[PDB]
Amino acid sequence: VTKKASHKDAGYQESPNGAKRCGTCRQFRPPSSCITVESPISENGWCRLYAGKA
Ligand code: SF4
Repeated sequence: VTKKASHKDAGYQESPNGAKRCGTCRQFRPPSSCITVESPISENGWCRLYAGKA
């Protein structure tokens, strides 16, 4: 498999960015398996990669 981004290289933060959050993101796969970053991932999160899904 191709290597995943670290919580560094995805730009993870300890608080969400307004309305942009992991627990509402198109990438997250509940309960916790984001396709953008290494596992686990918090309910709040946000990453430095954009998505067109609000
Ligand atoms: S780290 Fe980013 S891509 Fe992954 S679930 Fe969170 S907001 Fe989505």
